[PDB]
Formats: sequence, structure tokens, C-alpha cells
Amino acid sequence: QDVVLGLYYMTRDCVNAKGEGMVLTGPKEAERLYRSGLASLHARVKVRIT
Amino acid sequence: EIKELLKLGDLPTSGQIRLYDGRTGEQFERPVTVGYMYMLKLNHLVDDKM
Amino acid sequence: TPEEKLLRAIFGEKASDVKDSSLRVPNGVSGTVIDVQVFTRDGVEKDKRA
Amino acid sequence: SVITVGPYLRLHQCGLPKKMALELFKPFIYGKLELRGLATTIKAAKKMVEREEAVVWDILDEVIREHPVLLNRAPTLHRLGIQAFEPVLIEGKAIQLHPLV
Amino acid sequence: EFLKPRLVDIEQVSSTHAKVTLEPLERGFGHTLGNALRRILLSSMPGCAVTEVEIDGVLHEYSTKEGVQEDILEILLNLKGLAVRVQGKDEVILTLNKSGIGPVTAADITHDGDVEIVKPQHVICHLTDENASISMRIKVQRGRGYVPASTRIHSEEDERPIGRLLVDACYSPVERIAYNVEAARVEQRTDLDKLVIEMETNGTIDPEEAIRRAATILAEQLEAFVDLRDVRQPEVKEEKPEFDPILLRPVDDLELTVRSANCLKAEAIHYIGDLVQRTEVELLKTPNLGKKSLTEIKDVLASRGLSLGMRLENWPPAS
Amino acid sequence: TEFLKPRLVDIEQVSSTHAKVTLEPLERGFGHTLGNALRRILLSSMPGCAVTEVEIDGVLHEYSTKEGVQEDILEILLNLKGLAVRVQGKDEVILTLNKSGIGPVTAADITHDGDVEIVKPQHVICHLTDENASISMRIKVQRGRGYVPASTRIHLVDACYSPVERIAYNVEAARVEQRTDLDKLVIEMETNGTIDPEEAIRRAATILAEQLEAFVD
Amino acid sequence: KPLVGTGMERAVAVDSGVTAVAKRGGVVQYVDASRIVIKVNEDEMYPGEAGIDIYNLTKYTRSNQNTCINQMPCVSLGEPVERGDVLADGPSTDLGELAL
Repeated sequence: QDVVLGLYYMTRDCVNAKGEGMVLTGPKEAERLYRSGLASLHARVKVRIT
Repeated sequence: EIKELLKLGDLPTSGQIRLYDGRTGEQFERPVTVGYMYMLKLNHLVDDKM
Repeated sequence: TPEEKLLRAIFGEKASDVKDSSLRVPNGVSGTVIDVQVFTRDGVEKDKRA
Repeated sequence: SVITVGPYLRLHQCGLPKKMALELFKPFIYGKLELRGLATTIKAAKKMVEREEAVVWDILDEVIREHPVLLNRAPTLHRLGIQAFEPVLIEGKAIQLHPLV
Repeated sequence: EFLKPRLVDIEQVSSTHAKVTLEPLERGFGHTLGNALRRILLSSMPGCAVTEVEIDGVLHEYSTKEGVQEDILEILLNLKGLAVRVQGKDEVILTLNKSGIGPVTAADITHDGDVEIVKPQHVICHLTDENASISMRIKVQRGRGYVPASTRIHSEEDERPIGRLLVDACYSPVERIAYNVEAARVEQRTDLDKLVIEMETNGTIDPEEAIRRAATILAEQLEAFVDLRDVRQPEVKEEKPEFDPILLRPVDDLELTVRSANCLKAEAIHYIGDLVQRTEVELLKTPNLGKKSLTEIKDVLASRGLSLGMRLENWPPAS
Repeated sequence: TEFLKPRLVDIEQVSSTHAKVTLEPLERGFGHTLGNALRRILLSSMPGCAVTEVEIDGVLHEYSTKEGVQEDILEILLNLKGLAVRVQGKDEVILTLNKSGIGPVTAADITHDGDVEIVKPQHVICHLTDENASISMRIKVQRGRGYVPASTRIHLVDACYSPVERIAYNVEAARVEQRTDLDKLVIEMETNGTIDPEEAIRRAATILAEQLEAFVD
Repeated sequence: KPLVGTGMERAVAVDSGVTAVAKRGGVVQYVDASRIVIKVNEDEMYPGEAGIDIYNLTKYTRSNQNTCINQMPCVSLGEPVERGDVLADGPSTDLGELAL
């Protein structure tokens, strides 16, 4: 339970927030982006993935 | 009547405030509720059960 | 038995005619004694502490 | 005993009280103890762990390692009602149970 | 290629309460030293607080002094918070004495060159019958954090003084900490930041003293962090005891008479690895030992299985 | 009064670029405190050199197209952040990409300067299609402590200075023979290769130490 | 003591024996952790034997469930008490209120 409210809140998106629209090399710098308060957990973003 | 009594205490009506994680020191997104709840310790104390 | 006997003889313990039956504090629980009561049969001599 | 949480667990393990594990594996400790020579004889080993000499704890962790225990909860309804875990030592008198189980 | 901060105004506002401020701060270090200081301030700070206490005519916490309106269990719980500060000393035993229908405060103690009763109004208990009278040996040590009463018996080895009530030790003078970095521009610098660390003492640590010994730890910790030598330990200890371990125990264990107990204090004999090798020859010539005095030693050595006077071409090995 | 400093600390490294350091036994809470604080400095305020600005040869806007390149303009910009640059005595150097023809542009396909060191000449920058397909541009490296976005430049590439691609600290319990709960601190880190994880931390901690030069005695 | 209450807590504490409730109104002559003496007012006081109401308090003692049952004084020296006042709290009672 606790744990799903967890992933859900994480992988959920809102309309407009920090990080809106930027583009990133991979997940690694995406975490970097969040932990440092630049991006919102949930903001619409194109990223390179493999 | 509760909210009215919150004004006098000069505390928010949300019943919620922002909190900060003592470990990482950073803000908690969203207000969490804090307040005072009368709580009991029932006598199913562990070092009688083990 | 033999091997018990040789053992009493090597180390010199006076193998008693009385068993150890004393009331001892139960493993794990620990506290302060706050009262001792002694109840004696009518007609047996009250010991020192009693 | 009573059970509590412990999210720090890997899914293949569980939190078992220092106190309990000492009593559970008692013949095992008596064993590893005179094997490594820390005890002269079993009757000494008895007195050692009774004494809770700090030496034994390092031993207990030996005897504990690849040695699963079984955990079982109240109405055993399907086979998953008993399950086997690798024990991890805990200060406290409660059992720590992986949340996913 | 970096800057470094320092502490401008430390602003007391109560004996209990004060805001210390740290001006030259770079982007984000504000919250960095700030959280990590709250963390080392709420825990790891030095403090002295009453540890044990013996009271006049009382045997354990659960009793009742005649003519006082608290119960011993409550009186202890008043001292736990007795706020003292001492200097050169590490444990000092203050004494309390007072009679007659009257509130016994903290001020009613006796002073030592090191004793500073940082709150003399502090209620300890109330007497209540004209010639009702209390007296006590309050004992204060000074340590770190929270040593609850219980863990303070594994050292046992004769704390027998039935009178001594141990109180749980709450060794710390932080009550509650709160930093907030508001932004602060030294006139020219793009954006540096402030750091107001507001703090709440019991009265017995002066803000500066604190916030310094705080930063100090952080250094010694980070010290080992700097280079990383993969360091380890030798290990693999010895599984070869020569003798019977019995010879590594002190002469108390012999459970002997006092005149024979101190006498082995005398002739330089602690462990029984020395009593084992001193003959009957050695013993009339020892200060105060005789027929009744030494008959005693041949009988407790008999019971444990040893004898007087032998050898061992190897005593004692080897660490 | 006096304190606990750790023992047994084993850095077990996977590949030269990635590494995992475990370090016990810390006093209580000291894992999180050293852990989080070293994380903050490892991520945010760590001196590095990345690509900051790009003037392109053929087209002016970040919404245009180059002939002979399937990688969009926003695409190569991403590839650029992922090039690991280290300058020597120079605070600013700028390179020219002269390479053309049917096939992919690696970094050994860059101009080789004196105070320039490309940590991966193997690194894939962008591809080139058929025929001739001409491409040479000037790309300016900058020096800074941190990660500086293109958006924060008001008067363009996100500048990823710090060597840290990722950091996490995991704090778990450690016992010292007769101490019950101490912390065991596990730091896991990935780098851009311009500096190894092991050393990254050293200076990372050194920085924080430097900041206390005002209170310690 | 409950920050959040209902009002019954005074009713439960008193009617349950655990607290020590003033028989007759008067003033406190003496307060000990052991006992409490009430010098009765004239009005309520019977003609002969005069005297005072003396409430001897229950001290640390075993309950049925091995919990501890102990009374403590909730008044101070030379205080006015009226009939039906709370003179001493039981265990898990505060100031006349039920505090579990």
C-alpha cells in the first residue's frame, strides 16, 4: 500500500511545473535534476532513454 | 468552532503545515497534518509476549 | 557415578545431602525489591528476619 | 513474539531478536563454541552463553548465517502461511517482517 | 577556487534562547552546513546532569519521606532536569540540606568553585512539617546524550550502597534547534546567503561555545573521509591458553577474611597467579599472618582445587 | 567529549568510472549527516568543465535543420553535455569540428589542442548521411562549480560542470561488539571519467572541511 | 490529562474508587505524600468528637494486572476544599479528571 502510493505519486504528471519541457541525456541526470530542486518530480519532459 | 479556535492560537486552518525531513533537511512537498492526539499504551507490552 | 566421584576427589567438593531450591529472579526481568513478607505455620519458630 | 516492520530488509530475510536467537540455537552455539576452542567443554559453554559473554555474539552470527528459520502466522490457510527466511540479528523483542510478505 | 563563511552577531535574547548568524555563505551551502549542524547540535553536544542520588532515610525510589509532599520517585524526576554547569571537575557531588515548612529550591544547595546553579528557583520538593528535615548527596557527572539508568548496571562489581538511587541520565543542553537561511548579499557578490541558527539551551552552554564544538566534530569525521586507505584490522586472536584460566582472577574471588584480604593487597598479590607461587615459608615473614591467619588460606585454596606454592616456568603470558 | 571515527572501509569499484564505497562504524545519525552533506556537495557545488555555448555553422536557431545530419539541433546539444572535457592551465578553450563525409563523427574527429583533453575520443557526437555533407562548428567550454542550465543564461547549452553523473547514500545499521545501533554508510557513485569516484569524494569532503576553517580548534 | 475531552472524565474518575474524595468540607491542616488532614468547617461538623476528617493515602502497591496503583496529593497546605472535592489523584487520574 504505502509503497504503491509511492510509485504512483512519482510516476504521475501535472500540467505545469519546474522542469517543464527541458530535455535530458538519460535518467541519471534526471535524478540529478530533481534532488537539486531544479525539476518537479512530475513534469512533462523529453529524455534520452535506452 | 474548531477552525475559529485555530485562529486564536494563531495557527493555520488547514490543520496542516509544511514540515522538513530531519535527515536530508529538505521540505516535504505538500502540507502534512500535525496536531495533538491523546494516545494510550495498552498492556500487550512486548517483553511479556516474547 | 565413577567419573563424577573421581571428579569430587580431584577438586575436593563436599557432595551435600541437600538440594538447591531457592526462589530466584526469572531470566530477563529486573527490578527493585520494595517489600518482603514472611508467612509462617502456626508453631514453627519465626526465623531471624521474620 | 509480536511483529513489526523493517523496510531495510532484503526480501529474503527477517529480523530476529538477539535474545530469541540465543535461546533458539542453544545447542548450536554450544557446538561452534567448543569447536573453535573458546570453550573447554559443553558445561563451560552453558555457563558462557548464560553469562552472555560478548564473545558468543560473534559466534551466534556464525551459526546463524546459511541457516534459515521458519516464520508462521495465526490461521495457516495456504502454504504461504509458513515461510522460510535467513535470520538477521535485532536489538529488541519483536520480529521484523519484510513488508511484501 | 572557493569562499569560506564566518560568524557575525551572536544575539542572545534569553538565558535559554539565542540566534547566532553566519554571513559569508555560498549558493546552497546555507542549507548544507545548516541541516548538518542541527543534526550535530541536537545529538552530539556535551552536557552534565545528575546521575545518582542518595537520600537520608530512603531505600529505593518507591517510598515516602515523612513530611514531604512528593514521593521519592517524583523527587528524582525533579533532579533529572536540575540544570547545573561545572568546570575543571567531571563529577561533583553537591549537598542539599534544609528543614521546616518551606519549598526547597535548587538554590538551597551548597556551592562549589565549579558549581553554577543555572536556575535557582527550580523546585526540587516541598517540606511540610516544622521539624521535618531532608539531606542528600546529589551526584553530577557529565557525558554525551542519553544514558538511561538501566544500562548503568553492567559495570556492577559492588554498587551495593542501597541508598544510591540511580537516575536516568539526560546529558544534553540542546532543547530544540532551527536554522533558516534567508538570502544575504555582501554588497558586491552576485548572490551569497545568510544562516541564522536559532537555538534553545537549558542555560548551560553559551551559543558560541556550542556551534564551535559542533563544527569541530564534523571536521574529525570528514578527516577520515578525505583519503581512503581501505584500512582494516589484524584479527585472528589466540586459541592457546597454557595455564588454567582460574589463575587470571583477583584474590577477592577467594572469598576470604578481611585481615587476610588486605594482607595480599600488602605483599603485592592481586591475581591468584601470584598466591599460587608463594610458599608457607613466605608467610610468617609477611606483615601480620599467623596460625589463624594462614590456616584460612590453605582452606579456600583447597576448595577451588589449587595449592600453595608451586611453579610455572612461564608467568604470565602474553599480549 | 571524545568521538568515534570509522574502521574497515572497503571501496569495491565496478569499472574505472563507477564505484561503491562502504564505511562503518559511524556514531548514531552520522551516516545521514555525512552522507547527505557529502551528497549535496558531490552533486551541486563541484568544480568542472563542460560545454556551455554553441554557435553552429549552418543555422541560427535551436529549431532548425542541418543537411547531412539526422540528429536534430536539440539532439546534438544533448550529445554535447555528455562529452567529458578537462582543461589544464586554461580557463576557457573552444574547439572546431572539422570532419565530413559519409559516416559518424567521433571525438577523435575533433581538433586536438594543447590544453584540451577528451576523455572519450570514442564518444559519438552526431551522424553524417550520404555524399559530402559538410560540418564544422565552434563550441565553447566554460568553467564552473555546478550544473548550470541554458535557462539561467538570460543575457546555449545546459552546463554540467561537476564530474558526478549520479550519487546515492544508503544508511544501514552497524554493531560495535557491545554497541547496539551505529550506522554503516554506503556511498555509490558514477562519474564522467574526468576524475575517478574515489578521488571525487576526497575533494568533495575537503571542500566542506575548508568551510569550517572558521570554527575549529 | 486529555487535551481533547468529552466531560465525563470527571464523572468517571470520582465515581470509580481510585481517587480520594473529600467527605466533608473544610481546610487542609496537613499534606504529606502519605496522608491528608482536613479541618472540617463548622456547619457540616457533628457536635461531639468534633475533630477532623483524615484521608490516608494508598501507596505503591500491586494491582490485579501487575500494574501499579498509587495515590498522590492534588492539594497544597492550607487550601479550601468543599465537600465532594478531589483530594488526591489515583493512578491515571489528573486533577480530578480521568487520564488514561
